[PDB]
Amino acid sequence: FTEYAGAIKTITSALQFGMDALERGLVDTVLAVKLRHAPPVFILKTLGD
Amino acid sequence: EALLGVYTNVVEFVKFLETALAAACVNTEFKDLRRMIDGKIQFKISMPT
Repeated sequence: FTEYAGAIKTITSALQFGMDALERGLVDTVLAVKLRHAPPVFILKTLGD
Repeated sequence: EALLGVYTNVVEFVKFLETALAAACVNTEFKDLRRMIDGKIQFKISMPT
């Protein structure tokens, strides 16, 4: 039983690994869209006036 | 003629739990440590992606 129930703890923690590394994919790809649309200060300041 | 002398005491010092150095270490009283050969700590670090 302690071999079974220690093997279901491995396969959950390998699969909590899958989803909780895919919530990092949101935060990365949302930030990557923002950095593609972020021109710097020195270009955009004189266009702001 | 019985002679008496003057002895000055040993200057006592603040014990180890009453100094502020023990804020940096965690103190346990292991009674029989002369029987210990080794002592180990095992970490298991799971790393996300």
